[PDB]
Amino acid sequence: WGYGKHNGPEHWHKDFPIAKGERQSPVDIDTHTAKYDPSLKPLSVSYDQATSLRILNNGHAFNVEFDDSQDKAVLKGGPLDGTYRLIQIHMHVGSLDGQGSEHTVDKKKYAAELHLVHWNTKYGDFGKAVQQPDGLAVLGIFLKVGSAKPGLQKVVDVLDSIKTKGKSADFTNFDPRGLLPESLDYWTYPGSLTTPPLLECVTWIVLKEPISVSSEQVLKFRKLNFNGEGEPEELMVDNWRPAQPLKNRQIKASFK
Ligand SMILES: [Hg+2]
Ligand SMILES: [Zn+2]
Repeated sequence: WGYGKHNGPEHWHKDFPIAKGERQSPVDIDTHTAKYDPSLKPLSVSYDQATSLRILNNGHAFNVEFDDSQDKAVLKGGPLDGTYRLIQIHMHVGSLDGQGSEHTVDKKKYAAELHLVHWNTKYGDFGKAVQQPDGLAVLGIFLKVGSAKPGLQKVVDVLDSIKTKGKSADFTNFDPRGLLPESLDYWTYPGSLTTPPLLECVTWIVLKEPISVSSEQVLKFRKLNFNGEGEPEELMVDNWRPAQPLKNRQIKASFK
């Protein structure tokens, strides 16, 4: 699978029929029909002793991997029951400023969407968690052009190292706290992974406030390649799956 004409989102269902399931992601978040839930506990993001490991271009995105062997960088509270361990961070980006995000707000698309993937500790590990309807919790954060984001610059500075599919680099000492906006107000609903296998295991927590990135950072994030080294260059842009039917799901908001 990929994002091109012959292996993109429209072809996914053939190998992963769950693509046409009852709780696929992303979805459009209609801000008016979203149900404020005053009973949600505040979301707790404890990235305090996160332990980043490596960054890799797997041909679909850059992916910062973390040590999830014990409770280091976790997500709790909010709609979450239990504790969720951060395992990875990757980005969906567009070719133009008005596209790139997977989730949309009242049909509006952002220039990019960062996904911070967490798994439920009551399951043992990531592989086990993805066999559970509540095994993952993914934190989605929109990116809009504005001032440079220091936390993203860390990534920006290593992009040439991992330009093509299969290249990886050491990425220890990266503090994922620098990728978060001031406000933790969010929308939440039960969904899926947005890339094959598209498993329906996730509690999505999409932050209302996007983080800003400079025009220079955005351009650099669009310089990665989908292709492997030595093959014809295919810039890694528009690596996003479109909004999926919401079916009978309800999106809740943590704010009024
Ligand atoms: Hg699942
Ligand atoms: Zn993603």
